[PDB]
Amino acid sequence: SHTDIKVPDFSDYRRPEVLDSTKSSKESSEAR
Amino acid sequence: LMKIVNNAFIDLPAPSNISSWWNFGSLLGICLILQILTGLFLAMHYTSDTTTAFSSVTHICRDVNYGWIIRYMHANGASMFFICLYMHVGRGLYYGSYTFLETWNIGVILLLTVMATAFMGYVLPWGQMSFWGATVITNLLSAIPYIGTNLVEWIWGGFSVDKATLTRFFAFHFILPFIIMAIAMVHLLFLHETGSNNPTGISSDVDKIPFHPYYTIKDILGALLLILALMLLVLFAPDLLGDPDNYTPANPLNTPPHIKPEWYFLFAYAILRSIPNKLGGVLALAFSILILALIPLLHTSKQRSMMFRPLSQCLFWALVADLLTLTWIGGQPVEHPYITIGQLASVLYFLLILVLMPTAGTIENKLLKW
Amino acid sequence: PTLTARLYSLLFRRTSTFALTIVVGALFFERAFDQGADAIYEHINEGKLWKHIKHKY
Amino acid sequence: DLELHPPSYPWSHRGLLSSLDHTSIRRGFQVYKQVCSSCHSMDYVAYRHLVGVCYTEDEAKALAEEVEVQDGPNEDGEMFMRPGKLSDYFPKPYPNPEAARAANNGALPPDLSYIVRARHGGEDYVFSLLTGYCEPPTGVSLREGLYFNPYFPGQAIGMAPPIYNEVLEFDDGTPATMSQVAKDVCTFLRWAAEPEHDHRKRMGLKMLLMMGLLLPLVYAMKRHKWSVLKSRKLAYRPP
Amino acid sequence: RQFGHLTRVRHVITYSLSPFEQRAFPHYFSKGIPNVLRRTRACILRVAPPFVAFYLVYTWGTQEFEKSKRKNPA
Amino acid sequence: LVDPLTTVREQCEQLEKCVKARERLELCDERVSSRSQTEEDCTEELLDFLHARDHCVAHKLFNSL
Amino acid sequence: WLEGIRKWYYNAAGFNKLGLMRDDTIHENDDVKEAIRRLPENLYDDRVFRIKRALDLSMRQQILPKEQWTKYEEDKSYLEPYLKEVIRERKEREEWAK
Ligand code: HEC
Ligand code: HEM
Ligand code: HEM
Ligand SMILES: Cc1nc(CO)c(-c2ccc(Oc3cccc(OC(F)(F)F)c3)cc2)c(O)c1Cl
Repeated sequence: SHTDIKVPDFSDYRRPEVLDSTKSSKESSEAR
Repeated sequence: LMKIVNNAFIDLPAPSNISSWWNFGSLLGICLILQILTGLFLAMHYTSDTTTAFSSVTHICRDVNYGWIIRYMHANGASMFFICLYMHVGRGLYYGSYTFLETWNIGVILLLTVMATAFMGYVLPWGQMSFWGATVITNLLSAIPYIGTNLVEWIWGGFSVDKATLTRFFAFHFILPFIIMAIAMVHLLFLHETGSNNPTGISSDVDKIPFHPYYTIKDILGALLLILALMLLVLFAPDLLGDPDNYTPANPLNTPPHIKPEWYFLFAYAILRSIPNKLGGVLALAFSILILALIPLLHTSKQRSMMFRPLSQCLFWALVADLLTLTWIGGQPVEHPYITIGQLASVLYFLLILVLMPTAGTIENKLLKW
Repeated sequence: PTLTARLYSLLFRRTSTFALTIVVGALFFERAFDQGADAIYEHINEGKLWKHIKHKY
Repeated sequence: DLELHPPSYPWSHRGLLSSLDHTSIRRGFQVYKQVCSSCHSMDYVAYRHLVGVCYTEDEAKALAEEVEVQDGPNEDGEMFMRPGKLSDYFPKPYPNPEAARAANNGALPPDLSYIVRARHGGEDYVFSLLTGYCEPPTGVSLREGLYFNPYFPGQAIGMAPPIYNEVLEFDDGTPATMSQVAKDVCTFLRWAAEPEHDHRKRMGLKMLLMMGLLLPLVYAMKRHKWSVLKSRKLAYRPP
Repeated sequence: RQFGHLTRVRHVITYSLSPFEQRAFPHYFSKGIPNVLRRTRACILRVAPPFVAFYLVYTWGTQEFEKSKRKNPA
Repeated sequence: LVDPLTTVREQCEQLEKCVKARERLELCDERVSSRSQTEEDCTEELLDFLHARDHCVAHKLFNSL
Repeated sequence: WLEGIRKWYYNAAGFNKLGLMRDDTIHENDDVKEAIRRLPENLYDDRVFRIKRALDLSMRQQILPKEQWTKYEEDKSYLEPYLKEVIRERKEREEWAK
């Protein structure tokens, strides 16, 4: 159902600054 | 509030699977404005009289502050115009857009408007090919019976080209692009009731998207390459396409050995030149163009595109060759090696359209059982 | 912060500033690009231009 | 019977950023005056176009003061002659074409304003025209006045040989050989049919270093927006 | 015409990302150039051969034209 | 006083394509001159000599000038 | 021999390289819009998704891997019953008018 849904991983496409899911945004956002 | 019409140009639904081919469909909006913009400032100094015209060109090319550019942004710009067309026209064949019957027919009348405009645009400066190029093309209408001599004299203001026949064009010529500017809006209006026509041929209504961020910049990118491939000509090779003779003043008592109008007629001029008869070759010419109106009654495949018709692909690009041949074969004089090719190639043109492109879909329907 | 992020929050954030930035950069850019090409054009055509034969006459 | 293609000679200006050796324009102008200007009606130029290219204001103005020009309705109701000024075009040799045909063997000198761009090959033709006068071949006979030169169509021309070694002498004193003349003149004629060559290449150059610099950035700004949809996965999750 | 009454969709899901959260040109060299070839192999056969033949009729058309101007032994 | 050109034409008439066409020219030359009534000429062969010549004159001549 | 050619043409047209079927690519007209209106939900949405991804991949000029391609034996002719039903009514509607 709507819980079985899942988002794929665009880590083949992202910027390097954000690949680390453990980190946060907002420290490279202003640069991005 | 009338801005809401630009729902057409801002919030419009259009596909997402779109090539850079359709940029060519948009550049004419730029070329048409770019040409008029140039040509207007250009025509602040032109003169519609013989004795001063050719000087009145050189009045620009020499004395005017950066007036010399505007001749060539205009002239070669008029050629980058066509280079978009004969990719834009060949498109709908290869992607099946001619099915929009209300629109394709408009795509003719724009063309004939231009191919009678650009003609007028070559003759203004009296380049010794202007005159004879005006004579050769215009004289053909004399081939008609019982009215040919009357019309051509009527448009020659007399008995041959002279001061009057110049000025009858400079006004017929400085006006029509506006008639194109208007009819172009019609050419979009019938579209807006159906929208574009994807390469596949499928109604992509499920996957239509906006237009302000996406195809805008793409069109600019398309436009940017145009200006690039227009600045190169004017800056680095303006003498390339335009025949050199057009800098010679005009004299009816001296012809050049070789005559050809500007390069872009040549797919069509050659067709006439093939036929040794006078009249019976003419009606091939006008039919060499109006045949495009005859195509939609020859759409055989219950598919639309040619992306999914590999056989017709083999015949489509084949037609491009025959054009690229007839573009060149007319550009060369009348001698036995080439005449044997025009008798073939011109027939191939009519032949590929009216026999085999239908025949493919007649087959391809049957290879797949409908 | 990188230069980029320091550049963002100063200029490229407030649109009033973002237009002020561009004319500034353009106003100076006009002063460099001309000097560049005029010298490169001078350099590649060394011994050909009028200013190179401007002292004799 | 045949044409003749001149070769692809080098020049000081054949490159896509190569301008004209303005020095070479200088001596070439001397040639037009001592030699050509007795029969070549160059009308679409004036001495003022020579400023900032080959001569100065005073040196060029000296040449208009040299030759007389027909100008002015006198208050008596007549016309007279005065020394030329800068604004006057080149003194035309002959008042009309016919007298030029009568002062030759019926043939007419074409103008040299735009002859280079009006003749296939331009310089290479014109250079190899003057420097292609040769004794006729076997079996060929030619009327009086005419001469032989292969490059001209028909290989039969009413062109008296205009150049010969040390037909004149230049100012700085270079070797006035038949070739060095032919360079500086052909270098001149291109300028006649192109007073914009120097500036054509400047915007000729300024273009790329904008467009070559822009065109990627746009090509990023394109890809910056489309990247939403260059990267999109779909699905189909019915019951 | 506009968005809202075009046609029907049922039970379809869309996943899309900001641009800022991703590089503009990922794998431009890596995955593209093999895709250029595969794009190319699927068109080359039914695009060239006319243009190939043109190179020959631009070839023979000039050569056979050149000869005809050269004299004959007579 | 000498034209720099004639020095170069002289060096080039020794070259392969130049010499060979020169030989055909003389055979055309005798073929016609030995014949009495001919609408024929060596305008044919002369050109193949010259375009072969001027190609050498091309490559270098403005080293001197 | 024939049938070795239908299977080949169907591989050269391309439209097995995009997860599509044969009925998907048909020129849309009034005769066909009738049938696509007449289809059931389970098959109709199944038409949509086949198209909706082929477009996005004709955008990129990418394709599916060789495994997910379509196979000639699986080229189901799901539309033909619903279509020929129509043109029967059309010619019944015309000849009845004459
Ligand atoms: C004797 C007067 C006279 C002299 C001096 C003269 N010209 Fe000529 N020029 C003519 C005439 C007469 C023709 C006619 C040629 C023809 O009818 O084909 C002509 C033709 C030409 C042409 C036309 C080429 C073509 O294809 O017909 C050029 C270019 C030219 N001259 C350049 C020059 C140059 C360069 C010089 C100086 C080296 C020069 N002229 C000196 C009278 C002259
Ligand atoms: C599709 C529209 C048009 C076409 C195809 C066209 C065609 C041409 C061409 C081919 C030339 C070449 C002359 C040369 O290169 O020397 C020319 C010149 C000229 N154009 Fe047009 N033209 C068009 C519209 C216009 C417009 C819109 C104007 C004015 C606003 C204009 C005014 C002129 C004038 C006065 C000349 C003489 C300049 C010259 O001959 O160089 N034309 N035109
Ligand atoms: C000044 C002349 C023209 C202008 C300004 C113009 C403008 C346009 C534009 C903006 C489009 C939408 C872009 C696109 O669909 O690719 C278009 C589409 C089209 N044009 Fe042109 N056009 C011109 C000439 C022509 C000509 C000569 C033809 C000849 C047949 C033609 C036929 C078409 C067709 C069939 C379409 C269909 C669009 C589609 O298939 O989605 N147009 N035109
Ligand atoms: C699919 C598609 N559709 C449309 C309009 O429906 C357009 C499109 C968008 C904007 C247009 O407006 C213009 C812009 C400049 C000149 C122009 O000429 C003019 F004004 F009619 F002379 C029209 C004209 C066409 C387009 O570029 C594409 Cl790709």
